[PDB]
Amino acid sequence: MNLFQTVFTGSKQALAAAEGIVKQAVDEKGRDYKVAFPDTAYSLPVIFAATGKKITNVGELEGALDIVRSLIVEEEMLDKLLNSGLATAVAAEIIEAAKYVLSDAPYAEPCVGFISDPIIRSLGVPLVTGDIPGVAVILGECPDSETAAKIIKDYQSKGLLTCLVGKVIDQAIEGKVKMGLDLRVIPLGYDVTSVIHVVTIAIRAALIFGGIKGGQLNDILKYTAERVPAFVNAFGPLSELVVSAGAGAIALGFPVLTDQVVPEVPTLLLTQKDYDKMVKTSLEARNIKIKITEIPIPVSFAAAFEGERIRKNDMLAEFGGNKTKAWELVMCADQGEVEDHKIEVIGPDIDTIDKAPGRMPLGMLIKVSGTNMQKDFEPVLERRLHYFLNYIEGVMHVGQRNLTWVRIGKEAFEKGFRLKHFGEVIYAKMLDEFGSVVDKCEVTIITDPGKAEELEGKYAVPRYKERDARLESLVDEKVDTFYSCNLCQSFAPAHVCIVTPERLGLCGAVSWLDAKATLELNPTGPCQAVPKEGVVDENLGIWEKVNETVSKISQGAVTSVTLYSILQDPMTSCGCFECITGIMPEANGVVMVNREFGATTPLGMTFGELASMTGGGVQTPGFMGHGRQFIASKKFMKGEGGLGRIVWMPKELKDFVAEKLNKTAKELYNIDNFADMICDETIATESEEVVKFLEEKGHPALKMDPIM
Amino acid sequence: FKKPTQKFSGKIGEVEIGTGEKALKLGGESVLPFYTFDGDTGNTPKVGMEILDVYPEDWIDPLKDIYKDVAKDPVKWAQFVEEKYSPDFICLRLISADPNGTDAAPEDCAKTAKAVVEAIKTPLVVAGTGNHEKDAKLFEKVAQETEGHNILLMSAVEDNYKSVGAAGVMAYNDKVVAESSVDINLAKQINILMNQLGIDNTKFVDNVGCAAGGYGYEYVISTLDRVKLAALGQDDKTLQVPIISPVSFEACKVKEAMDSEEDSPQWGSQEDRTVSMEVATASGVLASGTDAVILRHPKSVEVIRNFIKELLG
Amino acid sequence: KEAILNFKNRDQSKVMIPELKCKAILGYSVEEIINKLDKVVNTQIGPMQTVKPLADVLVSGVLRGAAAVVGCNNPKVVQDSAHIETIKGLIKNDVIVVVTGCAAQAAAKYGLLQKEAAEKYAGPGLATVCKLVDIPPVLHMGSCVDISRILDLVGRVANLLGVDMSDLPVAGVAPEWMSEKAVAIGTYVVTSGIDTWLGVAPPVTGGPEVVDILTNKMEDWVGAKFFIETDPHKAVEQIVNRMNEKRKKLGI
Ligand code: SF4
Ligand code: NI
Ligand code: NI
Repeated sequence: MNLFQTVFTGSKQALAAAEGIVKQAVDEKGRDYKVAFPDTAYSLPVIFAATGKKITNVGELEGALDIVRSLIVEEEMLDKLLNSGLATAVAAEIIEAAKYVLSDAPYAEPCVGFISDPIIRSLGVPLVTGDIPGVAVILGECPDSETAAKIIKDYQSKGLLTCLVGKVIDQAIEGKVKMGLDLRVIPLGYDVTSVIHVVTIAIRAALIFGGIKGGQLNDILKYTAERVPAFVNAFGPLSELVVSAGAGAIALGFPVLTDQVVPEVPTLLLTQKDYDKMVKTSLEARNIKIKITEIPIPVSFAAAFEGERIRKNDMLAEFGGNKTKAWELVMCADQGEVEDHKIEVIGPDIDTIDKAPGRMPLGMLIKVSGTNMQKDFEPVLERRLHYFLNYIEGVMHVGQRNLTWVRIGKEAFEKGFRLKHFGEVIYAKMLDEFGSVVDKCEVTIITDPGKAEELEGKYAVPRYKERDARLESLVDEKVDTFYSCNLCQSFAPAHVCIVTPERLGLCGAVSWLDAKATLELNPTGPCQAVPKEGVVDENLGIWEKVNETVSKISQGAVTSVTLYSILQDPMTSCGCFECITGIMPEANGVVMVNREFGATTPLGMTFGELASMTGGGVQTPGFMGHGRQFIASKKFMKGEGGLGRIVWMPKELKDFVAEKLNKTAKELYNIDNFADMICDETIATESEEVVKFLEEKGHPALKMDPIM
Repeated sequence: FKKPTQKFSGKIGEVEIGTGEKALKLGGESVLPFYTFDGDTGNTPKVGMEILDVYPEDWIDPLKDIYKDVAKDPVKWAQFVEEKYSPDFICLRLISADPNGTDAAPEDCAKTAKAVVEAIKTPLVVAGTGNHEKDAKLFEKVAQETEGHNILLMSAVEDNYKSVGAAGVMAYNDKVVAESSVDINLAKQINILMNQLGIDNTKFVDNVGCAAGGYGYEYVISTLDRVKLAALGQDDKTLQVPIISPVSFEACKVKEAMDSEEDSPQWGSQEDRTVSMEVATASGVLASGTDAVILRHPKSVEVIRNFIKELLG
Repeated sequence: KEAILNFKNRDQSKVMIPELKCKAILGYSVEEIINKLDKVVNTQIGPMQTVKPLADVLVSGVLRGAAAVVGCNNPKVVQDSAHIETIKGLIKNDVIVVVTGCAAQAAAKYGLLQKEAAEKYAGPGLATVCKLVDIPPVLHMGSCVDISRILDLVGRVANLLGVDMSDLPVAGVAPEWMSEKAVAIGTYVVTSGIDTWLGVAPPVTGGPEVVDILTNKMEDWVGAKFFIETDPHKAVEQIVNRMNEKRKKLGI
C-alpha cells in the first residue's frame, strides 16, 4: 500500500466512523437537536472554513457527511491526496461535534477537548509577536515515558505551545510534565480525532486574525501555511487513519515528522528515528527560530559600554596592532561545514598569561550559512563585528580585516571573561541582528602562532582580495538593477539618491552592495530596487523605470532625472556631500570644491554658497554634490565628455584622488599624469589665470565641444 | 482670473471609533483641510478631552479647581466630563503604568480602563506611556479587558507594532494608532508594516508626531503637509489613513502654559496662557491636516469646536 | 577572423531578423541537479549530495515519473509540434521531463525552460516540486551525448532504491527523430531497461518478426521495449499508463 492508498484508506475509515457516530446522534437526539462547540462563533470551524456554512442541528451534521464524501477522489495526484487529508479533518470534526451532542462533557481532565475562542484570542497575540515560536502537535506514543517527557519539555523550554494526542498524554504524566494553558502543554484527547482541536486553532486563527471569510478555503490554507508555525510529531506505529490525518496537516502546510518508516516527501513528510534530534529536525522543517534572550556571558553586555577606553593600567591582553598579528573574517559556507552554536578555541587562552600585559595572535573566523545568505553580504556583517565586541565592557575592538586592534582589560579577567565568550557574543548578535539571512553560525578563536597565520592565508586574504576585485570591477552595464535611497528626505524632501556600481550614494557611505544588503536585510527601509527597464539614452543615463521610481519616491517633486549628465535633468543633492562640482564655461570645463576647503574658487562662490545653491533636493543644472570616490569614476560627467572637464581642484583633494584620476584619464584619451594639468589653489584661484594655465598646459577641456 | 481647481486623485480613508450613536468617523476628505471650495471634507474634525487614572497633581491649579470633586475617581471624572462638556471622545491616559514614575501592573490599569469604558457612551481612547516594552503588555491587558467597545489604542510604535497590532485590531476588534516621529517616510514604513501584518487602512489611524507651538512645531507642520499632499496629490495608498494629534500632551507642559502668575507676573493669567497655547497648537495642526485633537482645558475644547464650526459652516 | 572580415560583405537590405527570442534556463547536469535537490534536504536528517530527494518524490507518488525527451526534427512531422505536445502532456501529468538536443532546443524556443512554466503547464505535484526545488518543470541536460547523464541519473536512482532500471517509472521519447544516432540512442535506452516511444516509425514494418521483437519480445529480455506512436497525445497517455503499471509492480 503506497502513500496515496494509505491516505485514501484512512479517509474512508474516518468517513465510516463519522457516519456511525452521526447515526447514534440521530437515533438518540433526533435531527432537531442542537449541534455546537463550547464557546465559539465559528460553529464547526473546519466546515465553516471549507464551505462557509454554519451547522446548528443534528440534521445538518448528517448532511455534512457529503462534504467528506466529495473530498475523497481516489486518483493518485497530489491535489487529491491533499483533498483526502481535508476529508479526514472534516470527518474528525464531525466525530468531535457528535461527541458533544451525545455526552454533555465528553472530555475528562487532563484532556481539554475543544479549545474555545477566548483561548485562541488569548494565545493569538504571542503567536503574532513570536513569543510562541511554533505549535508542536505531538500524537501517538514514544518508546518510553522519559523519551516523551524529554521531547515535550524540550519544546516547552523553548517557548513552543505543544498539544498532545494519544498515549503521549499518559507518558508525559508518567514523565511528570506540568500541563496547562499557561504552561503551554495542552492535552487534547486520547483519540486521533482530538487532533482536530488544534487544527481548528489554526483555522480560526485565519478567521479571527487573518480576517478571511468562511468558504475561502484556499485563502485559509494559504494563511495557515504562511502564518501558523505548526508541525506534527507522530510517534509510534501509524495506522491509515493517522496517515490520512497527517495528510490533512500537510494540506494546511504543516510538515509531519515521525519516527516510523514512511514514504517521505521532502519538506512535508519526514522520518527522524533519532529522538535526540527530533526537536531540532522539527524546528528546521518548520523554519522556527528561538530567540536567545540573554548572551551566556558573565561580563555585562550593553550598548552604553561603547567607547569606554581602558588604559594600560586597566589592560590585561592586547591583540593586533604593531605588537602582533590579528585578523577577523566573516565567510559564507555550506550548512555542512558550519555547526550551530559551535564555539571552539584553538591554542592557549588568556588564563595562561603571566598576569602582565602580553601579546599573542588572535584569529577570529565566523562561518555563516543560510538560504538567503550570499557572498556580497559578508562585509556588512563583518562591520557589525566592530560594534558587537565594543558593546562588551572590558574589551575594545577597532580596525578591520588583518588590521584588527583589540584590548581586554584586567577587570574582565577578574569577572571571568575568556575567549569563548567572544564566540558566544558573536553568535548571539549574528543570530539576533542578521536572523533574516543567517541560519547557522560557527565562531572559531585561534591563538596559535601557526594556525592563525595558516587560516589567515587560506581564508582571510583570498576573500579580502576578491572583495576588492569585485568592488573594482563592478560597472553599470553588468548589473540590471540600481538602488534608490531616500534616507536624507528628512531634510531634503524631494531628494532621491540613485546608487549604481559606478555612482555611489552622494553621502559617501552607501554603495551598490551596501544598498543591496540593506534591501535584503531591511525591507520597507531607505533602500529599494530600481529595475533597469525602458532605456532611453545609455550615453546620458536615462531609463523610463528610473524616472518612474524617482517620481514615485520624491512624491512627484522630481519627474525626470539623468544619471550621468550634470546639465540635462541632473540628480538632486541633499546636504551630506563632501564635494561640489560646478560648471566653468570660460574654461569649458568644471571646477570642484571640497567641504574642508574654506577659501574661494575660480567660480566665485565658496563651498557654503555652493552648498546653499545645490543642496536641498532641487534639480540645479550645472552643479552637483557628490563624494570623493565618484570623481575617478567612468560615469563622472559621462554625458558631457567625461572627467576631462575637471579643470580646477583643491590641492588636498587632487593629492587624495590623483592615482585613480590618473588611471581613469589614461584610459580616457590622455597621458597618465592628468593630475598635474589640473589647476589648484596654490597655482591660481582666478578666472583668467586658470584659463591661461589650462591653455598653456594643453588641457583636454579646451579641445572638446562647448560644455553648454 | 481662472479659479484654481486642481483636482486630487486620492481620498483619506475612514476609521470608525466607538459603538452606538456616539461612534465617530475620521477621514474621508478629498481636499485640503477646510477647503470646502475645492471639494468635500469627508468628516468634521473631532475634539476629545483628556483624563487620567491618577489624580492630576502636575496640572495647573485652575484645572484642578475644575475637577476638584471628580479627579480622584477615573469613572466619576469621565462621567463628569461627558455630562458637562460632551466631547467627541475621551482620552484616558494610563500614566500610573509609566515605569519611570509610579509603576503599576497592567491588570490594574486594564481594570481602570474597563471601569471607565463601561460607564460612558462616548468613544474612549486609551493612551499608554512612552515605554514600548511596558506598552505592549499594558495594551494586551487593556484590549483583553475592554472588549466589545471599539476603543482606540495610542502609540503603537514600530518596536511593539506587532503586539499592539495583535492584541488590538486582530484579537479584540479595536482600533490602533500607528505612531511615528516627524517623518513622512517613517509614517509610510509603519503603515506598510501594519498592512503586511494583516491590518487594513480601516483599522488604524496615524500619529505623525505632535509638539507645542514654538518647540519644533514647524517639523510637525511640514510632516502633516507632506503626508496630506502625498495621500491626496500622489494617491499614495499607504498614507491615506486619518491622523490624530494629542495636543494637550505637549502644549500644556511648556513654560508659557505652566508658569503661574506669581512665577511670571508680567505674563498674566496662567489659565489664559494655557488655553491660548492649546488653542494655537490645535488650530495649527488642524489647518495642516490632522483629523482629531485631544485637548485638556474645556475652554480650549469650546474654542476649537467653535473654530471648526465657523470654518466648515 | 575570416568570419569577422566577412561582415564587410553584409547586404543590410537583404537582412530580416524576426523579433522572436525566448528566455531559457539550462545547465542541469547530474551534479547541478543534486546541488538543487540539496535545498529540500533537512539538515538534521540528510544525507547531502545524493539523488535521495528525487527518489523520495518518485516513490511517494508526488511525481508519477521521469521522462527523457530527445531527438531531432523530421519533415514528416510538423516541426517542433510533437516535441512541445509530448512535453506539455507529460508535465501536465506530473511527469518531470529532462530534455536533450533538438528537443531541448524546441522546448527552449517555446518557453518551457522557465521557472514560470511550472505554474503555467505543470500538474499539482510537479508544480509543488518545482516550487520547492526552484527549478523549471523541464530540465535541459545538454547535447545528444549528454543523454549519458540521463542514464547516470536513472542509474543513481536505481542504485539508491536497490532495484534495476527497468523497475522504475521512467521512459524515453523521441517524438521527431531522424538520425542513425537517434536509432542507436533508443536501442541502448531500451537495452538499459527504459521503455522508449518513437514518434517516427523506423523502417521495420516490413519484417513482422522484427516488429514483434522490438515492441513485444524485448520486454522479456531487458524489461523494456519500443513503443511506436505518431500521435503525441496518445503517446503521453501510453507513457502514463506504462509508468502506472511499473509503479504498481514496484509497490509505490
Ligand atoms: S546621500 Fe546617502 S544616506 Fe542620503 S539618501 Fe543618498 S544614499 Fe541615502
Ligand atoms: Ni544625503
Ligand atoms: Ni546630503
